[PDB]
Amino acid sequence: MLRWITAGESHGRALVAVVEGMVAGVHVTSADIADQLARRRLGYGFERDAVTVLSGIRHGSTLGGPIAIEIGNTEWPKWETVMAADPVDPAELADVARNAPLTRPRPGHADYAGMLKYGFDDARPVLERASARETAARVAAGTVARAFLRQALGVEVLSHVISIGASAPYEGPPPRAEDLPAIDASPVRAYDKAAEADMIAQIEAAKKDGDTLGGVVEAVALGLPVGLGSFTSGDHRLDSQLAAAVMGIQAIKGVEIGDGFQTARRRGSRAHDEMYPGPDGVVRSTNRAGGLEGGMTNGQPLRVRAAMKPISTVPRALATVDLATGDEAVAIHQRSDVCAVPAAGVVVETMVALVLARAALEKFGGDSLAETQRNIAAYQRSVADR
Amino acid sequence: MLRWITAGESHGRALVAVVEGMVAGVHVTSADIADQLARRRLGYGFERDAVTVLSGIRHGSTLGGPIAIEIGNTEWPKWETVMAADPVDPAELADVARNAPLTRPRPGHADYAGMLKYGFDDARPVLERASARETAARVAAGTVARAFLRQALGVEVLSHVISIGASAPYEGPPPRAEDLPAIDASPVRAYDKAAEADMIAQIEAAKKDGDTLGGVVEAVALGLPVGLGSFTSGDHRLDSQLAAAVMGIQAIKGVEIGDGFQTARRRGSRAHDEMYPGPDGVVRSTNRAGGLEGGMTNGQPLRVRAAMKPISTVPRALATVDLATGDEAVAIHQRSDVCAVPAAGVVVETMVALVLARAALEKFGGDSLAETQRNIAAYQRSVADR
Amino acid sequence: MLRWITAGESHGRALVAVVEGMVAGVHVTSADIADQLARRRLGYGFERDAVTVLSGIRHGSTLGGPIAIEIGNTEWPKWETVMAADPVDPAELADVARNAPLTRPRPGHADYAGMLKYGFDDARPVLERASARETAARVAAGTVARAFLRQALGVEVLSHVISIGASAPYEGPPPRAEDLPAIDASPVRAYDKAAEADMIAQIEAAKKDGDTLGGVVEAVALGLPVGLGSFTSGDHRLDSQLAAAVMGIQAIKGVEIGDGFQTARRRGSRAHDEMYPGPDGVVRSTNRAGGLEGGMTNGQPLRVRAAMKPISTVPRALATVDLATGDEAVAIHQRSDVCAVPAAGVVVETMVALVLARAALEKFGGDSLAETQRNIAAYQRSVADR
Amino acid sequence: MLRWITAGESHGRALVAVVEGMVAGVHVTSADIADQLARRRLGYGFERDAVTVLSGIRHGSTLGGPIAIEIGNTEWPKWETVMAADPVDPAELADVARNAPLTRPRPGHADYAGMLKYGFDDARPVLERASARETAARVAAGTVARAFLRQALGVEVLSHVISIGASAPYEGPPPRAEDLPAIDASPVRAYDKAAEADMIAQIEAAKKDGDTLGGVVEAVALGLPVGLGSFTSGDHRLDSQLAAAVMGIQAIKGVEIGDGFQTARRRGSRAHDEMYPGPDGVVRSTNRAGGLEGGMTNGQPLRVRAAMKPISTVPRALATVDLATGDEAVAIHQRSDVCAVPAAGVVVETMVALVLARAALEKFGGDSLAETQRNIAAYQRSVADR
Repeated sequence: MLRWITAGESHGRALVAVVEGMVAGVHVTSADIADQLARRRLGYGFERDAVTVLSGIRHGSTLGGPIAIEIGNTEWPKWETVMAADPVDPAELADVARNAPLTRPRPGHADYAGMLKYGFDDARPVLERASARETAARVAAGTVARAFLRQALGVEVLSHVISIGASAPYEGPPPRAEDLPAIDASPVRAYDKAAEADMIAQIEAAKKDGDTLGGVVEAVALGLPVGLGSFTSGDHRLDSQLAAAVMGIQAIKGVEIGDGFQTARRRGSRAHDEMYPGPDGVVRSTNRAGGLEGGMTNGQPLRVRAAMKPISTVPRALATVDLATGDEAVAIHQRSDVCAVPAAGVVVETMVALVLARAALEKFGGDSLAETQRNIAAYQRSVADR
Repeated sequence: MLRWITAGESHGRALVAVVEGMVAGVHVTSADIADQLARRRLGYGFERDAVTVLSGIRHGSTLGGPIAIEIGNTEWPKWETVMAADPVDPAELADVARNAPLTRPRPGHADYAGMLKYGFDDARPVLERASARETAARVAAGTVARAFLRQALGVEVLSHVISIGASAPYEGPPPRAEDLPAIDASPVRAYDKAAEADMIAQIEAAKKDGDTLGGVVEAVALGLPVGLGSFTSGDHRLDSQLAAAVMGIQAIKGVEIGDGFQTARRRGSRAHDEMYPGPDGVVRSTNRAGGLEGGMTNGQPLRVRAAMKPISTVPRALATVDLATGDEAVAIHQRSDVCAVPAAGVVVETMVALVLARAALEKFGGDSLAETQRNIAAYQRSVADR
Repeated sequence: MLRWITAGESHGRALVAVVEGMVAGVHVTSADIADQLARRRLGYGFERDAVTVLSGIRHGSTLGGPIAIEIGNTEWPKWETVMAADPVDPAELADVARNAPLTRPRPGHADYAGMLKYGFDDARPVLERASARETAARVAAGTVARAFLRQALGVEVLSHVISIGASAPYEGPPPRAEDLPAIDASPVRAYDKAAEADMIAQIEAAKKDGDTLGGVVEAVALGLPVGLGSFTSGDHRLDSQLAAAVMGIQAIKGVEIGDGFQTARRRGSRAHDEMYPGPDGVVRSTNRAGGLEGGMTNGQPLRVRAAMKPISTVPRALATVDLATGDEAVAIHQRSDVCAVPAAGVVVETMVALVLARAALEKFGGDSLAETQRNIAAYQRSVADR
Repeated sequence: MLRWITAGESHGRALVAVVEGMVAGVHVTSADIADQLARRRLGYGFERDAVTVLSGIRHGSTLGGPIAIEIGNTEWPKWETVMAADPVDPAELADVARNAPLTRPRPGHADYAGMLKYGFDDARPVLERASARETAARVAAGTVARAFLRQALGVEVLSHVISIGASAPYEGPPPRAEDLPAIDASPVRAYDKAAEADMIAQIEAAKKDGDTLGGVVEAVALGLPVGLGSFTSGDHRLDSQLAAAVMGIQAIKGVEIGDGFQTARRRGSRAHDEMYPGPDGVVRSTNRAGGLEGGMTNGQPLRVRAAMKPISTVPRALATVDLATGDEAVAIHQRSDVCAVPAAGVVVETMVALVLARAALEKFGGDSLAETQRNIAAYQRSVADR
């Protein structure tokens, strides 16, 4: 089964992504990976294309075994001692200001709970793993999943920001032809020009106020066959899977499929997507469901929305405790950006792509892309021939 | 590791819940299970206490091995032939009206996608597993998780409905002392009298309109130690875990932790929960986070909200296709209730309890409750003694 | 992915087998299950055909969801109080001789380690789960795996005893046409008449000596396609998988694939199975490998051998400690049979079938047998057309 | 839960080991890793200490998150084009002799089955992942497991060769004080001087004959507490786990716990290890069981033996098919060593250590070593105080 693992501290030597269980014969290259990593850097307002494929890909074609992708820490010389893997003379570390203890947990971050959980007196070991720099590894891994999805199913995963801060939410989703304008081209990775203006204005105002913003992104997966995921068990549902993968993203506090929480406010009479005959199979004219019924892809665009809390600690605003003393403190921020919502959309795409590729491989099996594609073709014929 | 599995068709012989990985020495009884199953039947507006513990519990005390709980199909004599496990003379089945083919998938249900996914020409095999009757098995399993949580951690999981249909959402959570009034006592399992009136009115109006309703429930887990879940990986986060478990519930289309989607609209300056010294450890005065930071329990009430779409197909309202012919059809409903949101709250409690018990057992280990409790005590001392 | 779980105490109410992840459309019936359970009762020298399919199978055809199979405790009225799931007045249990404490662990059994592991003062809770009665649930589950294997791949899994006690081991494997004579027909489930005589003589002599015996069984799976399992990871290897599944059997202390430990004594020049052209693909003339190279099925019969220690405690022979007092004791036996090796062969078949079905479903995917079969056909054509 | 993954092709850029689920606070260093990797190079008759810890360890202390260890391909400049991750002009590759197709599968290796499984026309992609170079990553990962085991439990894992080729097997196990003499000091990593001479003679003779050898190694884990693993399920048994982990090793065709296959030939009267009182708890005077009863550690040395087939293809001895043509061929070898059994012992130690560390973390839980150690102490007191 497709599995992905991420390793790396934000300031440690390197990040690693390992993707296990991908079929041989999928075309992906380190350029594709660096491309997605660049997309992750999008948003009002990287470091660099040396990422390195360590294993699993040969001549741009997956080998069938584990694919390990390293992403180098571009400022490793700064962190070489502070985040040294090996022991470092504790006397030559007591001189290092960079190694000063972090004992004031940031509200909203892993710091406090992580410190108590692991018995750390310093938040460094926690924030190092917990930081959203980890999502770069996620994205390196999702690239394999995207390539597979495109090549096996003609599936495209994209995202667009629906709101940032108190902006007025957008309604009506993009296809893949729009990803270019959405992707920066647009500062807030907005599909809609009016929501874009409203969100840009939200960012300017929070920047000016010295504040930080969250937002809602929607990922959209197009071209998916019916019957990915299953209704046979709670955890087999794609719903469940997508929500795990998406909510596990740093700062994500909410997920919905299609109209989500708003569906919960509708009447059954207008909550669902009715079906009608077409030349080609059943057609629908709404997609309130967001492409999922009974935990399965239902032939409509998959739409996953995530709510991102503000991730950047606002500079001198948040009372905390200095865990060393028990005394009041002010939370010191680690990040300086007002808003990471647009890049969160790209992380969401990544998570969705991973789950989707795993589900596709579950149903269609195969050890090589050609074999999976044959099985996909046979399944599509069986659904067409009915 | 704690794992739970559900088996059973809604009209098949029995449901089974198996809970694997629970410690020996947890007090739970078939009466406790039947109690939770009764709670699942709550809501404006069972069958019966014979459920049977098959394995894993002796003299009301878990044995340490797999706990299998059967829940008997109370109307099995009606379904004995239609849902017979063994072959039945196909001629003596062509006479059975009950076995008539189901070829008109209900919009919103597993039917259509499930039929194509599995190559079924009949929705019966799909709706049988897919139906929310399966959540009874969930709840039988969650009972073991609740007992463990109470006995190991003094943790209580409860729920309350925040909205049904277009009711005006409630704000401010219950403790366990309120579960009695919330639990029916209240028809809509509302904590708040004013939201209760508004939701009851929503149900009356939809009933009168021949329509169906969804709603938003919040589960609340109180008394949890800091450091359940982990920030070390996306899937290790309790966030992720809770969202999988909750969104995997039939009809759930949205999950949020604490203020969720509303957090995404706030400024960092007021999005998070600041920390202050207390006699007893750090204290907070908000819980916007819903008891989770960096994927970990943070010492505040856990608050998980789920959006439930309307699950009961509205009688003659929804166009579908008769998959046999390709012709238009009207979706025939399987369920008759206007609203299952309050019982969804109890299923949500169950899912949350399961995830929580699993996470607790991950951190605190142990093979017997006494051992887990010792490890919990040692951990609580280490957090107190700092 | 195919998963199986077993629940039940040897004297508790019922056993349950749950098989999750099997495709819809596999023909299996409760008669097939009872048949395999009968085969498990084979051997020099059941209770009864009421086993009950609880879920997952309709009209003898798997539904695609979890298949739960109950096996009723035939002497439940004896154990109704001693192995009651619910609390029983402790005063009306102090009268029950059957409930007397078991504090003298049997050497070779789970008792001692299990007692300390779980903090039990009584071995009852341990021996209840630990007992090989649990393998009946295994076998109920393996039946689904066998049916799938036969119907999807034309694969047959059988076993034969190679040695019991100090008998002289047999060499040269059966096909499925021999299972009838091997299966009892033969008292020691021997393929070879001379090994049979020698093993029967071993049993008579141990019976006469009041002793107990182990033995070596070989399971054989015929008709497997090339490429089940994978070399991509240690745990992906079929080797690894088979060894987990087989060694996890009660009393199994050794597994080998093909010539196993004897291979380790050969020279590379005669350790492996050379390949030659044939009309039909590569052919081999040895199968020292036992059908596995690089963790994959290699087109030769799969041959898995298991070493079973004596499982029946020899009546007054084994010193132990009375864990209550710390004083010497003699181990009291729970079982009375001299030898269970032939039935161990049938359990081995079951484990092998389960692993094989899981591996097949991994490679060939599918949600319904027809779909899996199509994918298998496409794969076999791709291997034929080269 | 402790998990380990290996990535890398034998001639690809690097290997990676990722260990997920290890507690914070375990002392391990890249020197410790390089040490174990050196031990893996032992045996009649590395490259180099630059391995690199990428993540998860800071100042020689595990961080609690995933630990990624890279092992660099020391001859990467030779393989930079042939095993390039990215596309390489196919015309500038048709000139590369090194890239010549490998179409003659080696009997005993993954080549043939892997080629058909994955639809490869070349064995390169198969032998690259399948090769035992992968066990270097295993060993890098096992080092974390060893450090944890030593620091948490005072457990030591060692190995010794019991036989190579037709040597006469040794009987009676080492403690950790002997690892130095066993480890090379001894050419065949023999504990016994007489078995050593006999195995050295076996190697000389096969070398002289231009042949290759397998052998039997025993790993021994000392100091383990009672109750690791569980009897509650087949896969929970340590037996099962150890057999998966050990048999999944390249070239391993057989595993046994303690006296294994020989136990199967004994009478119950002398098959097991009787228990007696001691000042200190129960004592035993045999260890036929190899430290496991009912799938649990039983307070005796853990003894796991593995049968290794000859892994080095014997130069011109083995008929194969040229899969391109269908014509006869001779298998061309990839490796030149006569025997890798002693290093297999070290890989076995590694696998055993991994399984053991995972099992310990299951029972004793904890997020930091101090916490796990507290839980271990509490458990040991509960077993002492009875």
